[PDB]
Amino acid sequence: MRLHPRTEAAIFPRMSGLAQRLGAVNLGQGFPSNPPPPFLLEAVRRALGRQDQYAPPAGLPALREALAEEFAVEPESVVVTSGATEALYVLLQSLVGPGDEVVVLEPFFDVYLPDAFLAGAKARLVRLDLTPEGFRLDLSALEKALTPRTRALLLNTPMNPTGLVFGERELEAIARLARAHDLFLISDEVYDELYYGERPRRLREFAPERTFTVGSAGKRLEATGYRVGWIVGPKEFMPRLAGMRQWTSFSAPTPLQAGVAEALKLARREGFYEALREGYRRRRDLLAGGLRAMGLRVYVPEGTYFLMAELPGWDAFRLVEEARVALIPASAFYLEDPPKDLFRFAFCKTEEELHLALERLGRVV
Amino acid sequence: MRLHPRTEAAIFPRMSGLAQRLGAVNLGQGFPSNPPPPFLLEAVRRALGRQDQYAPPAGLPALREALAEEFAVEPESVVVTSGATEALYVLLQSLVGPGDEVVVLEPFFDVYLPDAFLAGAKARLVRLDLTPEGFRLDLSALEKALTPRTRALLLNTPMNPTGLVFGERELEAIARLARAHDLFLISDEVYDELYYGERPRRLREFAPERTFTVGSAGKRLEATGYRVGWIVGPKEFMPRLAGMRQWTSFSAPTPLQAGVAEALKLARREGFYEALREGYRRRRDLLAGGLRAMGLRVYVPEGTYFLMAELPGWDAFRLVEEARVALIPASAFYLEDPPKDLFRFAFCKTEEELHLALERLGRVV
Ligand SMILES: *Cc1c(COP(=O)(O)O)cnc(C)c1O
Ligand SMILES: *Cc1c(COP(=O)(O)O)cnc(C)c1O
Repeated sequence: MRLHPRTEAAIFPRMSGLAQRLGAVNLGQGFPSNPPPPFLLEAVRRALGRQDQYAPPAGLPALREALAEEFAVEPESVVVTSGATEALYVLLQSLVGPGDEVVVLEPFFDVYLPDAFLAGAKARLVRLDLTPEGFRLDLSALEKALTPRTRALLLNTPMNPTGLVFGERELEAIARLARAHDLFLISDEVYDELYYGERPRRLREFAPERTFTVGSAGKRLEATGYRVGWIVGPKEFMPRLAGMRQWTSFSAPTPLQAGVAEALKLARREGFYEALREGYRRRRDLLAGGLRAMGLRVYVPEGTYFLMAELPGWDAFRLVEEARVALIPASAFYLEDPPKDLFRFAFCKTEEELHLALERLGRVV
Repeated sequence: MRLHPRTEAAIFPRMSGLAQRLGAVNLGQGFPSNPPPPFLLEAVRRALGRQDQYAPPAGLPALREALAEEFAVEPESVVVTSGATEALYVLLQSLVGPGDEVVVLEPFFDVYLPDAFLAGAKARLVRLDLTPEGFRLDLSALEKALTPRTRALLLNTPMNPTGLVFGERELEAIARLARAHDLFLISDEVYDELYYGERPRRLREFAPERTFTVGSAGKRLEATGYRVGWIVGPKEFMPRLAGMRQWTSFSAPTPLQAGVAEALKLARREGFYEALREGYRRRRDLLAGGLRAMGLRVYVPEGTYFLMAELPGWDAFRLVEEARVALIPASAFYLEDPPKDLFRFAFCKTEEELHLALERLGRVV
């Protein structure tokens, strides 16, 4: 007896385990070290005992409605998934298969390749250029990766781990290419409210007929363990997506969907997103400023709570052991030939924790 | 542009919608019309604000530990999924694939065939015999369905929709067959605490080396929308299963896992399961007794909150329109040639709702 070979798809947890043993500050964890806002907790608390049974696979009506309002679409174009993780899994399962190719940009988020593989498709990687000015997408490189077998392109903006936010010029180009080649566009926008400059434009604004936008309540409201996410896309494809997620987990947690629906409305009216953005901006500048003071190259992020910097001559292991600071090496985001001495820092930690990390790194340089 | 054909896998919701329009008593819904116990609500309420971020894919340590204690196994043999629905989906994805066959018993629960198809396997159906004494499993029929390509057998006990509870004699036979043919055994035991006779024996007691047992907190604690379930199986296969569910939804809702862990311990010490069993037993007898008084054949269930009965000359549609009572036809649980005039009744409703249903059915006979 043996498991099917597709289970071959089954460093992040390992780095955290090593950090706990050595008592190192963990800047590798990709989630907040604080609780969610009080208005969310109260909304959930209020739903408990009133909405505890199965919600429709497509999602609680109140949540679909609340999301439709924000995206300026009809409720039927919204499907609630068990986290953006499920949204991405179901999207690949529904869009590609054996004989199909999907374009993924490198550095990538960890679920992209596994999801493509589990769907039976082939992932073609297009690497962003690391220029003196920072990360940049080369449109000619993207264009040359397209083949008659390509059916979809997966984009992540604001981007994890680079912190890159694609501008209107690049979004328009991607839209034209998708139209010319009749491709589906999957946009992982879980960090859509975490940006530091001008309000970014969305890919769906340029190619609404073929773009699926993914979001996460966990990444918007500092509640990653709630497992409530969504897909916003063309109405004609949504019923089938709802049908597919029905088999994977049936429906997202009902009381959590209920609380999130209410929290999304209040967050907007109470200016919670602006306060969140400023709180992270302060921490971004604290960390970036501290690293540059040490003479290190830091690629200041336009979004997300991640930042990448170069630490010449270091490897993640020696760092956590000597400096007592855990970081994630660039190798975790590249398939092969990762940039040298590049590391991802997560600044969704307390300022005290960040100051501690800088002091420790400073000692060992 | 078009979705991949596997999306072809994407009457239950339709019957509920028809019932709402006509103001009919809905005995077709497979979930409680009441809230969960207070001790569960309080435990969740207590977890909110303390455990809101990502839990490990395998599950919160406290939940894995609480489950291991009940099943008399080590924590490593437990994996927490986002509902039993996800457990079943991931099990099929991990055990079978193209060129493999899975045996499923008919009448079946709705996710079995779709999960087998989405995994690329072929489902071979073995139909239970409907004898004068009720539903019965013919071992010779099961044995004749095995081929060299068979890799697993899917069992559901207590069984939805029949209410059948497999006895020791049948479990032992299945165990011998699984061993002789080196098959994996998947046992859907979400209703393991809802039985009306002697405490049933578990399949894993007879074939612990090749059996995966599935459970659901939602079906145990009257909280179906919480999406917390589990797989208990041989330690050597669990790491890979945890790896597979990581890609589908990452991890189950953290505060819900926390509350469930506590609730499972209290339920046992406070005799909640016995009280639950008696409460359902009263409703089972109320419904069964009322139907037999009308001269109808009722197959009294040994478990679950479902019961099947025969209503000669009726179809589900005419019933909901004339009697104003919604039921699910046997056709929803069979692939072809479903038994004539057989319907599934769900008695997880208030006694007042059940009395109303009986009065309405009585009028139209
Ligand atoms: C966190 C994250 C996800 C997953 O979101 P969930 O709602 O927690 O499943 C997907 N994509 C990116 C880029 C993320 O950072
Ligand atoms: C309800 C049910 C399930 C699904 O359980 P969840 O925890 O709600 O996903 C699986 N199998 C059977 C027989 C069920 O009745």
